[PDB]
Amino acid sequence: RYKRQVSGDEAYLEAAPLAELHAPAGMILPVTSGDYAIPVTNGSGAVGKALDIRPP
Amino acid sequence: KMSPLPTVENQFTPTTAWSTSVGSGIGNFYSNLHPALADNVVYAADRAGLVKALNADDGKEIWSVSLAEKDGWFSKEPALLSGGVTVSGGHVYIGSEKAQVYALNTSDGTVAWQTKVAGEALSRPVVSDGLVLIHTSNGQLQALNEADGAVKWTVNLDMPSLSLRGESAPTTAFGAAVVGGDNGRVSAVLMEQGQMIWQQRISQDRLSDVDTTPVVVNGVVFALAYNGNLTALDLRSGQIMWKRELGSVNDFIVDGNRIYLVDQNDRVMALTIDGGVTLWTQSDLLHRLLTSPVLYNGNLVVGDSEGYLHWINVEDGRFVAQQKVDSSGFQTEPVAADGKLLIQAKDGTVYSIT
Amino acid sequence: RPDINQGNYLTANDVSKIRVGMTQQQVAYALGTPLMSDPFGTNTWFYVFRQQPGHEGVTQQTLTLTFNSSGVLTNIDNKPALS
Amino acid sequence: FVVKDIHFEGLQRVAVGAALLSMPVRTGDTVNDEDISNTIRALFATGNFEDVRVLRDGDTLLVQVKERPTIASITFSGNKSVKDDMLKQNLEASGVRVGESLDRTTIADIEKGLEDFYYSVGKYSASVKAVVTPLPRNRVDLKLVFQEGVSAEIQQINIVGNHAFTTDELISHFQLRDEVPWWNVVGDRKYQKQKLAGDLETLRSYYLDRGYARFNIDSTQVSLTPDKKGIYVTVNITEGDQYKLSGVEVSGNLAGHSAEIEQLTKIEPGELYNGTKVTKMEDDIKKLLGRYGYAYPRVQSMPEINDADKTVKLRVNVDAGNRFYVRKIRFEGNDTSKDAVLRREMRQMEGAWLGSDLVDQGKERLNRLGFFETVDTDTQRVPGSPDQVDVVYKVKERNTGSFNFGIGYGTESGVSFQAGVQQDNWLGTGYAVGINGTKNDYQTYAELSVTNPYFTVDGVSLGGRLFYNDFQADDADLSDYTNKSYGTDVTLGFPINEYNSLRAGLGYVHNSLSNMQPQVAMWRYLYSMGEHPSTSDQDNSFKTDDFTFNYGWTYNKLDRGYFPTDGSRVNLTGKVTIPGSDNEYYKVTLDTATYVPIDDDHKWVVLGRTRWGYGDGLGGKEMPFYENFYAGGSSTVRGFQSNTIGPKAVYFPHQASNYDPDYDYECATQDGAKDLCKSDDAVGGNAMAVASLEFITPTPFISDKYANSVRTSFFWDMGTVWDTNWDSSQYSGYPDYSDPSNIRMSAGIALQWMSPLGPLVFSYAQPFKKYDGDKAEQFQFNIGKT
Amino acid sequence: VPDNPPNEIYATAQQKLQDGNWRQAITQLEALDNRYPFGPYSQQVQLDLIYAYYKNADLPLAQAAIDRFIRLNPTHPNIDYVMYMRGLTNMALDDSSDRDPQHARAAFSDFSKLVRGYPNSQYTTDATKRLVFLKDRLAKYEYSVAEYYTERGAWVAVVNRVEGMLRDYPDTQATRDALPLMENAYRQMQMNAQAEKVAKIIAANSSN
Repeated sequence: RYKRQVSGDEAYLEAAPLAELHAPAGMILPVTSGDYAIPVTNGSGAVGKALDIRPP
Repeated sequence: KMSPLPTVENQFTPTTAWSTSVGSGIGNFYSNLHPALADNVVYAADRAGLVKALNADDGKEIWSVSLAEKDGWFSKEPALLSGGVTVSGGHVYIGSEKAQVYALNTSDGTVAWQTKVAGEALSRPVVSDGLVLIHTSNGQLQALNEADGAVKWTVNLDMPSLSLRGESAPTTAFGAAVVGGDNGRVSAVLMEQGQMIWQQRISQDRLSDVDTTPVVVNGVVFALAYNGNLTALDLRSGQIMWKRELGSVNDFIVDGNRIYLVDQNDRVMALTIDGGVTLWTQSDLLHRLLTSPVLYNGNLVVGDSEGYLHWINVEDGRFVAQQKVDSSGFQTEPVAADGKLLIQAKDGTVYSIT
Repeated sequence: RPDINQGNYLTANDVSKIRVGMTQQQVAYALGTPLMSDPFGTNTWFYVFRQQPGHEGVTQQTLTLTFNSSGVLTNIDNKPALS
Repeated sequence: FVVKDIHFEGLQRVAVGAALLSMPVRTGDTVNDEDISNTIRALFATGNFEDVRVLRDGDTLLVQVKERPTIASITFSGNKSVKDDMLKQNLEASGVRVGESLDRTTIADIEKGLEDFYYSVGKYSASVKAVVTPLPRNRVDLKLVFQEGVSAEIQQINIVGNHAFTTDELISHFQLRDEVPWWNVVGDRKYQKQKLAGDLETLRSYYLDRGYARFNIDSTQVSLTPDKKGIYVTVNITEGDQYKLSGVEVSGNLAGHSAEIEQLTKIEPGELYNGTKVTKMEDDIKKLLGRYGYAYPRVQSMPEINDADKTVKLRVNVDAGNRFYVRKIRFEGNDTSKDAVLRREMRQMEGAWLGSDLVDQGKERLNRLGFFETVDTDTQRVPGSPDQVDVVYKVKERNTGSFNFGIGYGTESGVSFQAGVQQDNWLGTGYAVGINGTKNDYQTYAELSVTNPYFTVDGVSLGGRLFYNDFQADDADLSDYTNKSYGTDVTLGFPINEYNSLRAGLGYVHNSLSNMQPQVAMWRYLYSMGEHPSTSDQDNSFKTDDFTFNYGWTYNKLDRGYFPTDGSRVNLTGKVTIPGSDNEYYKVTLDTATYVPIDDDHKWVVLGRTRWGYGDGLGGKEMPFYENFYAGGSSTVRGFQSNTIGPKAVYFPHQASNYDPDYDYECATQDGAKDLCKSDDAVGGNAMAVASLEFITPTPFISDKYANSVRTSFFWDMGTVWDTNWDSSQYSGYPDYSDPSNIRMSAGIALQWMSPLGPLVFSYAQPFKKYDGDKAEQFQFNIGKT
Repeated sequence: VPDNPPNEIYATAQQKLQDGNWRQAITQLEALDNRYPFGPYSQQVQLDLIYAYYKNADLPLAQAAIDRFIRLNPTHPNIDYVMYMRGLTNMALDDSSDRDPQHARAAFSDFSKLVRGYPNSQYTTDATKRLVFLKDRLAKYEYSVAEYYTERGAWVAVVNRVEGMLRDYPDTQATRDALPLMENAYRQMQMNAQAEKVAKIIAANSSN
């Protein structure tokens, strides 16, 4: 409840980037699944408070 | 809410010939137990197990006997008499919530016979064809031998999950018992061994219909159901002839070519027997929890929750008399035969009415 | 604490019904689905039967089944305990 | 039919795009009537429309429609017994809420629904009528008109066909009720199918346990007065006569463990049939087959009746199922309580074979926490797998923050207030934090506590306590002194047996003794501490700081926490000073309770209570007097005034603080006191022994219909207290308070039951053996927590 | 709310939204949307209602506004906004890691749909970042369960989950942290031959 009033406010975050895991020789990493996979959407828009979330 | 107490200028003025008291009576328990008149003597009782015979003019006590079994001076268990009272053939028939039916001698109040039945003998025992018909809280229609009270035969009507506090005492005609059912159905059965003739349904969350006492004239059975229709069934087939969307669980009288019944919500009315056409209607005693109506000296008499007796004119539905007779209240049915108008307040107090 | 139970139940008899040269479906039919395989390169049915009642320690047999390129039993490795 | 264009009519809220998206038929398609019917009932299936018509214009395909009316208001009228917002809360869940629309076919269903709710809470005369008022722009305001009416009550519970037992004594064990005394808390007289359902089973087991194997419930009628205010329950039965257990016969796909099951089903022939032992077998077998991996072993048992011998042969059909494996144990609904806090109460393991019961144990152990309103299990087969499954627990989280206020009354401490602020799931971590207080005649206690039930993964708890206790000895019917104390405790409590549990902790305490009326025994201890104050001036003050190692063993094997009739409880608590403390002592307390039933019905019970206390100084000092033991009172040795048993004070002649006549003093020089004074008020001792032999019996005059809610007890109590540092040699003229042979005794009656006010317990006792100075208090009572 | 004409009420609600006082804006808009549900610019109001709900932290009311808006208007120009807000609304409920991750998943869904459908949107770049967060978050949720079961004694349960993580969230920091628990889990069941490989997967890659 009270915690949501902080999120509904404006608080932002910058967390662990995504680094692909290497595969040793004589084996392989498991399969992609692809469910949670984020495409590389190009360009820069404002983010975290810089972005105007007012309704157009 | 509850409708108030109608204010009515009453000429005539009724009275009380006498009033005798039985021990505590039915209490606040919904019960059928009511007085019984036969040969200038009055048989009444209470839930506790006490039966009394009374002179029908003095209200004086011929005999009195308790049917509650006691183990010593200290222990006494209520007999819970709930169905009755009925007198015919010099016997007094009463049904127990302990699933026992007692037959008492009219002479000394002695138990002629006692019999275990299929369950709570709530219904008014009806005597005919040399048998006593019991309608038990399990939808069991049993017939005890009038002589020794042996279970000659048993019919089983199906019972809904939810039921109103039964039951339906049957009417016997041409060797067949016509009974209403908690199912919502009128069932006719042969008196000999309980052969199933026909079974007609007149029913229409929890919307259901318990029946209770049908009446037959000239090959037409008449039956009434909870929030279900009133119906004139053909006595031979049990085929519905004419309907009427209105219900009740207290008895109704058939007289002349009219009908009067006490509605779900305690409306007194007058219907035509041929088509159920409404004549007069009295909504002034709404939700006062009226008792079964009776026909007394051309007037309709009904008791109510606050112990008021209401006398209404059968021609236009106008009241003709009003009366306070007991504080305990009136719930069970009046008995109006032999010119004697008996009734029983919940506290077991019987009342002769002139 | 409560008894720790882990892996596949192995009836020691169900281990008899399996012999080299079976497809994965027969072993699967006769031993049920393996709780774990090898997710790294090879493919191997791991049937661990581990059970541990409190203050009695672990009893564990490891039934390791190695299938070839074509999903057919080539090696049947049974360790009925540990030390 | 070539469709070159699609055209709309009647669209208002629903834009063109949504409709156009919804349709199978599209522009440029060749259409038959089939494709139009599909389109129509496709448009109808979007929940947006009331009536729809898809017709053919010259070339165009015209979709005509009228949208559902948009709810703008939901008003409530006549709902006395339900909050508008809560009633709204149910409604938004079911489907109807502002902003959305009204299916004009469902108003009846709304009505019946709410009406159904009201039926399911007692008011069978309840009538909910929905009035729907139109507004412009296809808007609507729906007003729900409530006529609640009176709630019904059970005018009678009745049983027919019972000859071996009285009806009332059977109803005595029921949940549903027909009588509810003003002074008893026997239960309400409201009706719910679940209670009845339970009552049927209780009624069943009652007979099945006593050998009535052919016992049957023929039917159960629920009658209801026409006025809708009265309810009648009739349960019809058939009691077949009794039966001896002949033997057990096992048959089924036993999975080959028939060698073991014979051991589970061994029986002594000629043992009266018993329906619980049967169930025990049924679950024992089911447990065994569960131990061997099978998730859902089935065991059914039917009695083969042999009328000749009147001995039943128990026919058991076993049906061991398949094995399954839990791929996942999931948790949803825990929006504040961390996953690890739910997952610890599991008895089913992830990545292991399935135990149907172990999945239910986790459900119950999730219920016991009181962290969640409702908690339900769902066992889902993994897609494309013949034996793999995900067990999913769905929880509805409950606010666990609590304001609590209690009040009790007892002859031992008069009125007693408890009051506190509590949080048992602090921030959804399983931590319990509380600020709590207690207040009676002779003391005030206030504490702050934080505790972790799982400092170890296996259930070892971590205790933390900060406290303040103000104690006034005079009010406790003792010799006078004042002890204001503060300090802190940390304690580990580890489980070991489900019947046994152990605890051990470190605690620091600070006592500031003051206002002590000089007496011998007390002062004897002061000299041990190196302290020597005035014996004629109670203007004194002593302060200590002590560190202690505390230990405890609790054992609980009572059949029932309430009105126990078998089993035994045993509590051991001990204190010891760890070097550095100003004091140097140890203390040991042992409580024993033991119930022995002596009839099958467990209504004649023999109790045996004991209380043993011993403490002592170590370094040649003495145990402090404020750690002494006492006896006599409501809860130790009845018949006597609280704490009266034991050594008495021997006061020194002293000048009272503010002396005045009218008030009574003890050995006041200003009343002509020049020498030591014998007294009546107790001081306590360092050695205490109490024991009691109660005899529980049935209450003899209350009707059996509720005569089991009240427990009678006939007791014989014994007690003794003494002082091992007492010098009989120096004080010849005074009694020997080192002698333990002085046994105090009493005999009396006690009644116990549950009132609207709370837990009651009375006791009327006569002390037939009392030693000089002992004070009697024959009539004792207790209301609530004290 | 007064019965004044909507043109002024909108101006009123347009001078309460800027103020930052949301409960004030909500009622004035709600009046307009309840009373006038399909004007020429009545969706322009619904958007503001959604925007007000989100900031007033009445999220269940925001969701039910969004979903209605989408159901009735999926081809409107500004669905990217209305979906981005759906993402935010769930991120708000997520509140972050040890707890029920369904909300984070739903957020993941909403933002994924956003970036798929409208990659040149104004809100895409931030949505990506939020997706990067929610990914590692959802991984960490698995890491926690792995950790508990590692403390518990179940190792099968661990490697199954670490494996699951390697399948679903291989490129997250949580997953890199999880491999040692798998290696251990193998070493505890004496599947050293299998642990040995996990060890290589660790050694042949960064802790970052």
